[PDB]
Amino acid sequence: NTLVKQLSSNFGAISSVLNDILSRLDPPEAEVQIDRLITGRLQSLQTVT
Amino acid sequence: SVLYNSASFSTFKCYGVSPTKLNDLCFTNVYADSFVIRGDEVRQIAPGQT
Repeated sequence: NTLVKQLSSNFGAISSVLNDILSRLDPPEAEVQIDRLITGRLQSLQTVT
Repeated sequence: SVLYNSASFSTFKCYGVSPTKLNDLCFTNVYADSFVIRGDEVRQIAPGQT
């Protein structure tokens, strides 16, 4: 349940919905936001141990 | 280096590479482009920005 609930955090971006960021701003800036979410979710997955 | 002093260019923005280091590496299939544009949009012709 904690792993599922982790899917609703910004991790340091302007929002936590991929479609929102994609449709709200151009790629050459949204790349960093997607990077932040991806790093956060990789940490959430690696915390398997 | 000869393209640095003979003609004082208004703008010189070397993207994806250091301007001074262009002497010591061998590239592939250099392409040159040329046209005429207004003075304001010279900043506009840049990667990424619309």
